[PDB]
Amino acid sequence: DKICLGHHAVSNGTKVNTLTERGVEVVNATETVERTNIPRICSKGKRTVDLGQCGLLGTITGPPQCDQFLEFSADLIIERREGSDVCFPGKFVNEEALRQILRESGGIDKEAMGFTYSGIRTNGATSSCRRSGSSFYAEMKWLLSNTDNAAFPQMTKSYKNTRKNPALIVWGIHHSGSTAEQTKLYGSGNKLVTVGSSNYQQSFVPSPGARTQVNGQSGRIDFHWLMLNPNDTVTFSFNGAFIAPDRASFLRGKSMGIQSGVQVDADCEGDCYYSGGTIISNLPFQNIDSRAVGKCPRYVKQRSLLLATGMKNVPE
Amino acid sequence: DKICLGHHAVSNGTKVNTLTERGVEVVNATETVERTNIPRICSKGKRTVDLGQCGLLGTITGPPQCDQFLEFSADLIIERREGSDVCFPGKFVNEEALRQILRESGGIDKEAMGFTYSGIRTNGATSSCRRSGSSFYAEMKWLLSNTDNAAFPQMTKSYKNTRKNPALIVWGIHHSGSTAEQTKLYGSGNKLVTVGSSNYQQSFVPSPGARTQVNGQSGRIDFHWLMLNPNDTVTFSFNGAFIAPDRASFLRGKSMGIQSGVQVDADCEGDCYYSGGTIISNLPFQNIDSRAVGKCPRYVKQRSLLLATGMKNVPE
Amino acid sequence: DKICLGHHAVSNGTKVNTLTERGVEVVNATETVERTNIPRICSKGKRTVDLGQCGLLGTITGPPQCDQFLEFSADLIIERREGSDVCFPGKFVNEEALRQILRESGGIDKEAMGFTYSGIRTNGATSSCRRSGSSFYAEMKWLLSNTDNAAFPQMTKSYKNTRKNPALIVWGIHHSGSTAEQTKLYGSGNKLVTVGSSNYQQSFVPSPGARTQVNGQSGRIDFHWLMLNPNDTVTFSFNGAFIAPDRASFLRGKSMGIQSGVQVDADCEGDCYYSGGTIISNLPFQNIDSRAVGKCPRYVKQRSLLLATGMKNVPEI
Amino acid sequence: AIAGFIENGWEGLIDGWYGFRHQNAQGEGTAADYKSTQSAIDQITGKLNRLIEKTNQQFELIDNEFTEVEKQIGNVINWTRDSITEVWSYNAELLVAMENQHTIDLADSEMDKLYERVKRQLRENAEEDGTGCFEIFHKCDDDCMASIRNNTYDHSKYREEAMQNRI
Amino acid sequence: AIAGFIENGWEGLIDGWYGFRHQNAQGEGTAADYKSTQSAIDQITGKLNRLIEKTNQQFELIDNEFTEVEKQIGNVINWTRDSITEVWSYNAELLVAMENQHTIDLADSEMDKLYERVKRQLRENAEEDGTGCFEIFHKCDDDCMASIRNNTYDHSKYREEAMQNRI
Amino acid sequence: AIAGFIENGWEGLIDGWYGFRHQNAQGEGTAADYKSTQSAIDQITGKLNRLIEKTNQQFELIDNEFTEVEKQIGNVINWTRDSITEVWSYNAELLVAMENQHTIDLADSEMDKLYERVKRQLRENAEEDGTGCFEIFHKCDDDCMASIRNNTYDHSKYREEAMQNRI
Ligand SMILES: *[C@@H]1O[C@H](CO)[C@@H](O)[C@H](O[C@@H]2O[C@H](CO)[C@@H](O)[C@H](O)[C@H]2NC(C)=O)[C@H]1NC(C)=O
Ligand SMILES: *[C@@H]1O[C@H](CO)[C@@H](O[C@@H]2O[C@H](CO)[C@@H](O)[C@H](O)[C@H]2NC(C)=O)[C@H](O)[C@H]1NC(C)=O
Ligand SMILES: *[C@@H]1O[C@H](CO)[C@@H](O[C@@H]2O[C@H](CO)[C@@H](O)[C@H](O)[C@H]2NC(C)=O)[C@H](O)[C@H]1NC(C)=O
Ligand SMILES: *[C@@H]1O[C@H](CO)[C@@H](O)[C@H](O)[C@H]1NC(C)=O
Ligand SMILES: *[C@@H]1O[C@H](CO)[C@@H](O)[C@H](O)[C@H]1NC(C)=O
Ligand SMILES: *[C@@H]1O[C@H](CO)[C@@H](O)[C@H](O)[C@H]1NC(C)=O
Ligand SMILES: *[C@@H]1O[C@H](CO)[C@@H](O)[C@H](O)[C@H]1NC(C)=O
Ligand SMILES: *[C@@H]1O[C@H](CO)[C@@H](O)[C@H](O)[C@H]1NC(C)=O
Ligand SMILES: *[C@@H]1O[C@H](CO)[C@@H](O)[C@H](O)[C@H]1NC(C)=O
Ligand SMILES: *[C@@H]1O[C@H](CO)[C@@H](O)[C@H](O)[C@H]1NC(C)=O
Ligand SMILES: *[C@@H]1O[C@H](CO)[C@@H](O)[C@H](O)[C@H]1NC(C)=O
Repeated sequence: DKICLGHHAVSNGTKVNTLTERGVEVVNATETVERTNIPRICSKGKRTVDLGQCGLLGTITGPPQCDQFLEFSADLIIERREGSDVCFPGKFVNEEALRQILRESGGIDKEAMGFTYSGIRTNGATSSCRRSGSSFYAEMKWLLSNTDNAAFPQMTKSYKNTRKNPALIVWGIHHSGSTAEQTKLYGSGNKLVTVGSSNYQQSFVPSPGARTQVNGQSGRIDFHWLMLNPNDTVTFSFNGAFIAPDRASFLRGKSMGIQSGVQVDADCEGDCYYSGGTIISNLPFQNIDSRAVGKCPRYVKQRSLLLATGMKNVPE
Repeated sequence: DKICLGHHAVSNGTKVNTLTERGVEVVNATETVERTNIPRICSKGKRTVDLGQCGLLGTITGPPQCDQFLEFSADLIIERREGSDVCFPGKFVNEEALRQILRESGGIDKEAMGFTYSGIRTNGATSSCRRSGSSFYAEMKWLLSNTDNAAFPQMTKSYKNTRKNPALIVWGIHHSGSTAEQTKLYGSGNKLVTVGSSNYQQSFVPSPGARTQVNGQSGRIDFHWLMLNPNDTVTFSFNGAFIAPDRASFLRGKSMGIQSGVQVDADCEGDCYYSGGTIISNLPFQNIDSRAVGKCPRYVKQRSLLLATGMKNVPE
Repeated sequence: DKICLGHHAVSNGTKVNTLTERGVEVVNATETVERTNIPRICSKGKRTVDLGQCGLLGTITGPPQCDQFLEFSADLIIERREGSDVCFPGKFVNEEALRQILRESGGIDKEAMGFTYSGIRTNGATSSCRRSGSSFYAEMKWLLSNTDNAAFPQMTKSYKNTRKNPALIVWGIHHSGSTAEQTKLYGSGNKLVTVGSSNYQQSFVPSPGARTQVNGQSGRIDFHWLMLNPNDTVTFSFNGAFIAPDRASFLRGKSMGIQSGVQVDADCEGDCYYSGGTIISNLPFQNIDSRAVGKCPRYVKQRSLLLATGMKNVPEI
Repeated sequence: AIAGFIENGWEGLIDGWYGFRHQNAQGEGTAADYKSTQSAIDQITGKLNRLIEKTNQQFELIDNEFTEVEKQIGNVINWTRDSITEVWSYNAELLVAMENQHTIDLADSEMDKLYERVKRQLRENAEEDGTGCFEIFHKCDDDCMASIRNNTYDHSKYREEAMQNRI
Repeated sequence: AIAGFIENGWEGLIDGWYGFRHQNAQGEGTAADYKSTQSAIDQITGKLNRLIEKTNQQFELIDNEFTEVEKQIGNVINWTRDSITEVWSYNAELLVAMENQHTIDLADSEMDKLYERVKRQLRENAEEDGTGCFEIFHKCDDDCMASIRNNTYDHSKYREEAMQNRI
Repeated sequence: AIAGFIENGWEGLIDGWYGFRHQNAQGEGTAADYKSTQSAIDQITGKLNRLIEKTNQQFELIDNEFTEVEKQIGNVINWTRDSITEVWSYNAELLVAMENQHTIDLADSEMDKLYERVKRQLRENAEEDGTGCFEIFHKCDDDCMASIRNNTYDHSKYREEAMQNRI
């Protein structure tokens, strides 16, 4: 008698958008924008460093917060909000670029340079590090001359960078808290530091600080960043205040390290990280955070975009 | 008999682009690229400051031409081509960053620095800046060494930011334009400036020499600026050339600053401006100017794009 | 009788990617992503300067490698890896901005600076820059003290730009290889160079010390530059260790630059170039070089995207 | 005398876009179909509401026109701005061409929906003539033409005379 | 009582997406069309497999949350990031809206091609009812319902009876 | 057994994209159409010409490959360039996928437009088989086959013969 062709329906479906109208009801649709995050870092199968009170930029310099993490290899490097890059107060002159390469550096390897002269006192008494007593960073010397009324000798120390890898050279300049400190801690007179290379050619001069008492001590450290190409030579020609590195830093490889505020979960794996957690979904878009690292869904502003998987729902 | 089905038509339609043919004629289409604008800036509903003959940084520095804007409060900030940031020749360092901050500041809430000086003169009147007689900048204190031919004493001043918003502190360095003038003004000897805060560290050195003549003067005063986080302190250690701030500037809220060469008009109430006029339209695209500010159409290269609103035109 | 309709089909065919399904067979498809290149520069129709050993920035200062390029005029500028910007060791400060300025400049039109000197040696030379045995940058003056181990008097010089175009003015600061070098030349004492104009103000100080040998002398010159607006003036004030300009550099017009390692080909005309060749194609995309410059296809990461030109190739029994 | 949508368009419909034209005892009657027109207009209006929508992301000045900015950052800004302009010029050209194609295909689909609906109402009497019209084998008066214009038409009762005329 | 895809769907068709409903004197029932549902679900699944393709591009952090970047570079970065976000938000909304339009139109295309397949299999021994129903003008039970679902039904079954039944 | 269109296609058609194949007792054979072929190829070439999209925006060289740029701006350039590249790779894959879907749907709809034109042009003088042929009840050779291949065919002169059959 009668036959009929028709299609399935549901009593109540979901609503998707189309090119000509909004709120089109379909039987089934899925989400294309991820909204659910994992509160913890999914680092399973990858080597990680969970760096706490120490910041990432300090892995070269060696603040007491991460003395044990001076030399390591890693696949994922994690910096924390509480992390600090100083013992004695200071800042890097090109802080963001150096951090950017460290997050891409894969870790750190080191090779000693030297500064094997006399008249110099390695410890450099600072009261902001209490691992055993007054000291400066594990990897740097304060060339303070022969205590009081001691002129600083002229030094011309170079490093040849004999390995095939480019060398990361980090050194610094000490801005004392006052003119009296320049006079008695590094001796009287003017202070000049000249740093040469095939491509650097830059001089620095310290000045009396008279700055606020950040972490008790006034003054600042300028951490200066230099890159060497294979077989190049870095030259440190100076007679002024100088923070002498003991070891040059070299890269390891890939990292894509992520700054994060949450605990590390070693039992889950994924590649998208953000400061508030991770994304382990395979949806094309997210509205969780735009500041994603790795093979991550693309950031959009819409809270949710539903992609239809069924056909138009016309209920009976 | 016969029933015929069909559609309307027009005698003269317009042409639109399609995926298979560039020139398909349609019965009706609208424009999606706006070229119409209003010759005047629109301020209805927004507080507008018109900095006629005044640069935006003159609301911080305070040259005579900006005397009415030292504590301006506005939602829309209009800079003029004919205006100037200074009255006595000079340039700001990172002036682009400072304008970017000020154009979004919501206006400037000035608060006294509270600096008290002794052993100097706080006048510094110059013939290039006049208010019915020789004057200097309203917000800057040019500190000279007593009368003439005397050493300038070193002074170390500081200011603490006690408000919830970050404080903007601006100061300058005076390059006398002659070694003889610098030694008459601030006395003989080496000059050194150190300025800093918990997240800021800079030093400056006056540089006498010879320079060209602008507004009859040979010297140049350059200006520098610092942001203080809440509860942070700034120090100013100088051996001369203070160009000291008299008041700290706080940001009132949020604004959108613009550049314009045309008159302001209350009536239109537009949401986006460009130099030379206002763009008031609902279209998704514009071909007026690429340097647009506000929530307004995205710039495209096409002079016009026509979006069909009716069906295709079959002229018979 | 039976009248059958149908469509052209092929025994082989190709495959294309669609929005819904991958690998859909079609009778014919073309490529929209260019993978072919020409390993040479198609410079036909444009004035081209092939800066073999000459770095682009040396075309302002004039090292021996740039002897023939001191007043070059060209529409297309080709840079090469084997060239150098300097002859005496050194570098430009903000060198990338200056290279970007020069690449579109259209060439260089030099005008005499008009600086008259007295009491000094204006004929300084170095063993690293050998035009005829011992020389220095042709277009800049190495200003020494009257004698070795003697004072260099302070001088102020200025230039007024009387042309309608802004002038590009370059000067060097010489950082000596030792305190003796800065004492043997120019004389003892602190040195200072100040440069300014109505909208520009900088101050430079040389810093003697010690450096590794690069291309001979263990010294360095930092090359600084300014743009001078029309009807403005520039004042140079120096006490020594200042390399003065001899001529002001005006820009000629419009050009584009190339960084490449390949032969210049004057018999072919292309639309854009990259380090490995010229890209001549009417396809909207390319997968060969993401940094090609000029008017040419946009780079995509897809090795090949096949755009159907025929219909779906349903096979016949 | 009067052709349908396949052969050509028809000048004369001022109220609406889609409609019906017929030859009968009264002669060359013309009327518009306001329901298919409102459907097409509603879908086009929604399409424009999505396209004619402004963003809420505010942008400020990055560079200056009264004074120049640092040349390297200025050139990076100009390159990024030009690449964004190229992206939006591509997106605008593709959006306008694609949506114009969808608008034209939309109008043709709505014309087809009307045509097919009439065919399904007429059943064995539809007799498509290849010009976008339906030949009615029964003698149809104004009331049945009006019944065709809206959605309430009986294919029965007419079938007997229509098939006697058709066969 | 019985109505097809033209006006309504089937709330009771859970096993399969496309199917046939049989109303006769010889019982009543519903059976799915395996090939049509299998094609539609595999075709949509392929669409999803395209949507979930990963970028395969690792992005490093450029900005810095814990310590701010310079205001000039930070403002250039925020301008670039916001322009990129607007481009991807535009592309995401256009892609989802366009693909939802294609999914709905594609499902309707499958419905129409299956409907036309049935019409061309029945030819002159059946007529459309305008609702999704086909009126069968010969007596038949589930054996031919299965033959239609199996794409095996032939129209050469006492055609003259159906013609007399509809002439 | 010449019924290519619905299922098999014609691998033997040389001169055009669309055509006619004849089963007539005088001798079977194949011929191509040129008007629907020319229309489809003109639209596809129009697509390729639109898709050239040659830019008139000159881009200069910012990143120096001989001497590296400062690392912070270098990474800004790499991030911006990679985001732009991802945008263009997405746009290229989506554009090609859309154009391939529209090219296939266009070509298949062009074959359907020709098929529908033939069915309506033949009025009730032919019956669909459902595999890709029209069963013609009236036998004819050169005038009717040429007229059907063309856009001008008079269905009246064969209407009586076709209506005498089947009944
Ligand atoms: C990222 O930025 C660095 C410099 O800051 C740049 O070297 C990278 O690309 C370089 O591209 C060159 C030509 O395309 C190539 O020869 C060079 O090897 C390559 N750099 C490296 C380390 O391999 C920039 N990345 C990209 C993707 O361009
Ligand atoms: C970036 O592009 C803008 C144009 O959008 C350039 O501004 C132009 O600069 C020239 C310089 O002679 C002026 O004559 C034009 O009037 C300017 N136009 C506008 C709209 O401002 C700007 O110079 C470019 N920046 C760099 C570094 O090249
Ligand atoms: C660029 O935008 C980011 C946010 O998109 C700004 O950083 C945020 O600033 C607000 C207000 O100070 C804070 O509450 C957020 O926690 C910040 N987030 C991050 C990730 O930093 C940033 O300051 C903007 N840059 C500039 C120069 O204004
Ligand atoms: C449909 O209605 C039921 C009624 O209880 C409810 O539980 C269910 O969540 C609803 N689903 C949707 C998608 O609205
Ligand atoms: C919707 O699709 C998902 C698979 O993505 C499936 O698990 C679910 O059962 C479907 N729901 C309906 C109502 O079809
Ligand atoms: C097109 O539609 C708009 C709608 O406002 C109308 O103003 C305009 O006159 C119309 N143009 C034509 C040619 O129909
Ligand atoms: C600043 O410090 C004072 C200390 O008394 C505290 O009361 C105030 O809340 C602080 N303000 C901010 C913004 O942290
Ligand atoms: C396929 O299309 C291209 C278009 O460039 C054409 O050159 C080529 O000959 C075509 N091939 C076939 C087999 O049609
Ligand atoms: C359709 O038009 C006729 C013409 O008068 C009218 O009588 C009938 O009620 C209309 N149908 C509907 C559903 O309004
Ligand atoms: C149709 O196919 C089903 C299996 O899918 C089978 O059970 C049924 O017997 C078949 N009927 C006919 C008439 O072929
Ligand atoms: C009809 O087609 C034939 C080819 O079979 C052609 O020769 C003839 O000119 C055509 N006639 C018309 C009127 O198109």
